[PDB]
Amino acid sequence: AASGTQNNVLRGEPFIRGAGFISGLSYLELDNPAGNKRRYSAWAES
Amino acid sequence: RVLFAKKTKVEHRCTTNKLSEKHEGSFIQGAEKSISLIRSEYGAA
Repeated sequence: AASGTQNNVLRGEPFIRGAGFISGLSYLELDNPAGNKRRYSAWAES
Repeated sequence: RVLFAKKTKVEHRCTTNKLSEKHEGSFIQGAEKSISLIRSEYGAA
């Protein structure tokens, strides 16, 4: 008899306060923990 | 046997026991962080 249990839960809540570009950094957190350099520069310009 | 009378008795018994336990595992952990500041908005890259 063999039994295996797998359980992994990872949740992120980015806060990017760039009015329209604020949602980009929040949506990019899905599977991408590191922030995009180009997206970060765009948010800084915003 | 003495002489008619004959007697013979044979006995045999063996035992064996073995135990083998092996456990090997490794755990590693490493954390790295950074902090910086920059004193236009283009330089934020």
